[PDB]
Amino acid sequence: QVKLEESGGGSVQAGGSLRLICTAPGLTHNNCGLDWYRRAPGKEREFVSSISADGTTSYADSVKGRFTISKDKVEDTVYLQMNSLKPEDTAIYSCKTAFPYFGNSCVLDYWGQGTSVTVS
Amino acid sequence: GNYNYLYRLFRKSNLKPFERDISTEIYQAGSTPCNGVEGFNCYFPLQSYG
Repeated sequence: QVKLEESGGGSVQAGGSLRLICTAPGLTHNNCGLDWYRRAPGKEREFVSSISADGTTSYADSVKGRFTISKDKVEDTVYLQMNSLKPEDTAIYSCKTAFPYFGNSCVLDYWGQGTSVTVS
Repeated sequence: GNYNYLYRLFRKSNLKPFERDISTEIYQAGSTPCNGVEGFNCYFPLQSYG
């Protein structure tokens, strides 16, 4: 009863590099959209980035210019490469996807747990 | 790719001939009313072209 995953974070400074791994099991079949989110301590969950079912990508204003989201050609494991890290990036990432239920193949939306990064 | 052009893609009923409909209510998919909130069990009744 695990439907998604978030991992690939770490403890690297401002300006460091590392790769994220949002592993979607059957989103190619599901064909629903994907969003990267983050949360900061003491503040509510904030939007980060979006990728649609056709490959159109969009980035937040505080992240535009350095973040690179990309979707696999096969075996859905969507990457959010981060580069040129800044101290404002200390937060916890999370994923979101939609799955079949009642036949209609998005209705049940489901979130992963999330993985935190502390930027020095 | 131009994105202006749009079309309805989620409506609770079929169209009788020569009937226009330009309402903008989020289509409810689940059993909980949308109340103007898109997301879970709620989809926007329109979709654009690229």
